[PDB]
Amino acid sequence: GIVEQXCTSIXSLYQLENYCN
Amino acid sequence: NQHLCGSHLVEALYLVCGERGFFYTPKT
Repeated sequence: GIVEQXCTSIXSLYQLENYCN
Repeated sequence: NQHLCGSHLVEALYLVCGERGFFYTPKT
């Protein structure tokens, strides 16, 4: 999930915004 | 460049998602 995408790998602001409600 | 981990991740979600909150996986 997000730990893989943002912490282990690199995530952009665009990907982070995909988690917003 | 940098990885987003720990408290930094949760705080970034506060700003990016604002008062709406967030999910553990994308809603689409």
